[PDB]
Amino acid sequence: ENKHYEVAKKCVEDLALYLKPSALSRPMQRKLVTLVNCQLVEEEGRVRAMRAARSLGERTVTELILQHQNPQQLSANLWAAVRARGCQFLGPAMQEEALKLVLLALEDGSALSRKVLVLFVVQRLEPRFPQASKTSIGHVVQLLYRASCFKVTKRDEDSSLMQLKEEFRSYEALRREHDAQIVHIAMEAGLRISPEQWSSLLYGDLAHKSHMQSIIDKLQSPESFAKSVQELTIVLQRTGDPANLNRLRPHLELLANIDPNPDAVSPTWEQLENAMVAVKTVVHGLVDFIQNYS
Repeated sequence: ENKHYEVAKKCVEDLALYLKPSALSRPMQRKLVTLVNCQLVEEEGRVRAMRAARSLGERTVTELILQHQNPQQLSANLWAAVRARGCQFLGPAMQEEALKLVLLALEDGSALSRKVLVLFVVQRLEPRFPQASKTSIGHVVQLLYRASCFKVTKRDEDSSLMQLKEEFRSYEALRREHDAQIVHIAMEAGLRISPEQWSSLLYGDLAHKSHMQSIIDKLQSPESFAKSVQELTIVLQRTGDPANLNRLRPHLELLANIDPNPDAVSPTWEQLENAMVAVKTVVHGLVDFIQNYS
C-alpha cells in the first residue's frame, strides 16, 4: 500500500543481485552490503540507508575518475613538476642511497658548502650507481632545501655553508620531510595521487601506504563528494563522454546533498525513494561503463 517503500525496496533488491552468493570492486561490495542490510521500516534503518547511499555514490564517482586515469601519463607529469621546481627524484634505489649519503655527511653536525656536499655524495655513489652527475645530485639537494631541511650560514668571499637542522638528522626524519615535499609538489601541479600510487612511485612496492597516508592526512583535506563530481565533469568535458556518464549527474548531486552528519533530520519516504533510485542508477552505470569500455 506504500508506493515509496515498494520502489525503494525494489531498488535495493535489484542492487543485491550484484552480490555473488565479482561484478564490483570490494569496496563497492562492502558498502553495498551495508545498504542492503538496512531495515527501511525503521527510522534508524532509513537513516543508515541515506548514509549508505551517499557512500556508494561518492565511491562510484571515485572509481569513474580512476578509470580515466593513466598511470604512465600521470607519473611523467609528477617528475615534470619536480623538475620544473628545480628538483629531481632519481628512482627508489638511487634516492635512498643519496639521502643516506647526505645524512652520512651532515649527521654529526658537519657544515659543507653545497658544492662540497655534492662531491661527497657523488664520489661515494659511483661504485653502486655510476650515472650520478653533480647536476642530478645538486637537484636532490635543492629538493631538500625546498623542504627546509638545512640551516644555512652566509659568508663573504667564500661559499655559504649548510647544516642539517637538529630535527632532520635521521633517515626517518629526513625521508619523511623529503617524501612530504614531493607530495606538496604534486598538489601544486594539481595531481591527486593515492598512498598506494605514492608507495609504488617512491619506494617501488605497496609496503609504504601507511607512511604515505599519514602525510597526505597532514598536508591535504579530503575532497568533498561535490568537488569530486566537478572533477569528473571536467574529465567528461575533455573526453566528450561517449557513454553519456553525464546522465548520472542529477543523481550524484542528489546523493551528495544527503547530510551524513549524525545531528541530521531523518528522511521522508519520498526522499528515501529518490535516494535509492539515484544510487541504483549510478551503480548500474558504473558497472555498465566498466563492462563495456576498457
